[PDB]
Amino acid sequence: KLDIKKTFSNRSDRVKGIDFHPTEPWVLTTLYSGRVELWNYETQVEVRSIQVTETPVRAGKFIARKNWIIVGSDDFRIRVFNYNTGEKVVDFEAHPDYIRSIAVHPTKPYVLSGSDDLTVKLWNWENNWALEQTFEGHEHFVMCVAFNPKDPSTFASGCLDRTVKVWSLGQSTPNFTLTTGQERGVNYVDYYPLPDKPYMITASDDLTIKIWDYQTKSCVATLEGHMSNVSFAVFHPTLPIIISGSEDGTLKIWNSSTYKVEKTLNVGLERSWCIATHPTGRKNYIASGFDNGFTVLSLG
Amino acid sequence: CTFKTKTN
Repeated sequence: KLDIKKTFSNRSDRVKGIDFHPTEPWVLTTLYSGRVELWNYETQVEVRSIQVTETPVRAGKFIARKNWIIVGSDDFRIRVFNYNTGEKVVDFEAHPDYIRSIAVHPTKPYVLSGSDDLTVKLWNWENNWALEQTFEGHEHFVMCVAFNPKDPSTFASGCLDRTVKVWSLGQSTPNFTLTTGQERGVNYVDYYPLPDKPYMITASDDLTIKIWDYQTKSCVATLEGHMSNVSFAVFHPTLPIIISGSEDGTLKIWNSSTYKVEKTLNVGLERSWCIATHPTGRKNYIASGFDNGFTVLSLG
Repeated sequence: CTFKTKTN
């Protein structure tokens, strides 16, 4: 069903974070070398690059409505840059340990960061980037945070403590805790974006991807299709598929109805670490970051 | 190995 085309591939140091701009044909990549890059994948031209730090930058997102990128790095800092001028906007110590993941609220001026310090923190850019809340309860590194796109007053965190917690902004205790049975912990969590299913998905070092119903708080399915740690698994915004990537070097595209792998892709950049999908499904674009660079693919 | 901390 899929006519997959290679749009652009770029060789670089290990890519740890990746994101699509919603209106410009750009991807942001954040590298293990401390560099962050903005690429136009249609013209294949580097728009901007910034040496942010000497430590890995694991997390990076566009905040398009503010013309910003926001990045989190192993030196404990969150930094924000204006992508039009290159100007640094803010630079602060966010956690006393590595930052694994950043999520940006779709309508409110809030950012979440998930950290090895066992917490998620909420920052408010309309209050001078003040720490508004710290979410405590996890017992190992918080690897991934994601707002519920259908209800962004709530969000999920995936953790190496083998749980996903779902939280409410303004509330100190989680709504609930899912014990994943993923005994090597959770590396990633993502929400299904459409109203027809109240589903989330987790990826683990235990080789599995699991689909969860957040209303019944039950596991719908366990999908095992990789030979090494699964770095991520996400629902596509417009196609009935799931995309996963692994330290086995593959991307897999799963049918989201049958839970079968429909395509296995080896882009030849060694281990896969991160994923993004174009937020409005433009050309059904997806992009993944690897040890040896990144690739942008269109799906037809 | 007993431990493989997530540093990569």
